[PDB]
This record gives sequence, C-alpha cells and structure tokens, in this order.
Amino acid sequence: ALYVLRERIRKGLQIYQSSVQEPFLNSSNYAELFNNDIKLFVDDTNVYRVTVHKTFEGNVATKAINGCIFTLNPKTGHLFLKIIHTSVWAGQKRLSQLAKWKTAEEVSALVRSLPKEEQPK
RNA sequence: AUUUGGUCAAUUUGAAUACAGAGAUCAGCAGUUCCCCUGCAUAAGGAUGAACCGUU
Repeated sequence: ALYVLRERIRKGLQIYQSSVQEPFLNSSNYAELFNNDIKLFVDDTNVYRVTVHKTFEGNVATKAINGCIFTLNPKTGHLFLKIIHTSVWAGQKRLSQLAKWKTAEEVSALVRSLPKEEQPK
C-alpha cells in the first residue's frame, strides 16, 4: 500500500528514478534495427571464459580458455571478432571489471578503424 | 483590529451511500495530392525495315 502511495506521489510530482536515458531495444522497436542507419551489436559475454569442461554426464575438469568480443553488423553481416588471448588475464585481479573495460576499449578501437561513412549510429 | 474570497460532483432521499468520476500505450497497411521511372491500352504523330513479279 505504502509503495503504491509512493508511486502515486511520484506520478503527481513527475519525479522518476534514473534507469537509463537511451531507449531500450525491445520487441516493440525490433523493426527499428533494420532501417538504413548503420548499426553494431556488441557482446562481452564471451571475454573471460572458464574451462570447467562438462560432458553430457558432467565430469569435472578445470582450465581457463581464450575469449572473444563478438561485434556484429546486422545489415552487412560482417563480424569484427576480436579474440582476447588468455595472456591478458595473467597476474590480474578484479577480473570481471577489467574485462568490461577491455571490451569497451576494443569497441572504441573498432569505431576508430571504421571510416566516417561506415561508422555506426 | 475582525472578516468574504474555502460548498466535491453523482446516486438513493423524504441525511445516507458514494469519495473525484471512469480506455491506454506500441505498430502496420491502404487511401488523398504531386513527382519520377517502368509495361500496356487509347488517340494522334512521326521514323524505319523487310526477295519479286503480280492482277483482268
């Protein structure tokens, strides 16, 4: 009830919590992806992969493999796959955070490489 | 120095019920006009091709 009241108050005032300013890609605006404007999907999910090898049964075996930064142009179908080598992560700490930064850097580099015409919106 | 700018509406009444008052948001497509291209028709108007002789 209290929460509801708070919400109502907010509405009245038109205060809102940050969230994110940019508009989310969604089922609603999925069709927006395939207009003439140039775009690039980026994925940092595969940058620091650890592996714990597991078969159909699930037997244990430890290792830490190479990663990648999947960066895809859905118009042209190009895939600027920056392969992150495992040597990067040797003697490092706060690893996940570092990975994100690395990914960002890579993206920036890619952008720089692309000319003004081919660059993404 | 005092005070007016402060009456919820709606319903049931002969004060009670109500309690602020009753589709939103996102997205297609077609039409309307003008333009451009393309194919066809209609008129008109060209331009040109095609062996070899014809008809009382």
